[PDB]
Amino acid sequence: IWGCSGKLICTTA
Repeated sequence: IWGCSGKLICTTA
């Protein structure tokens, strides 16, 4: 149970 650099990176351009 993670949001992350590890689970799935937060794509924000």
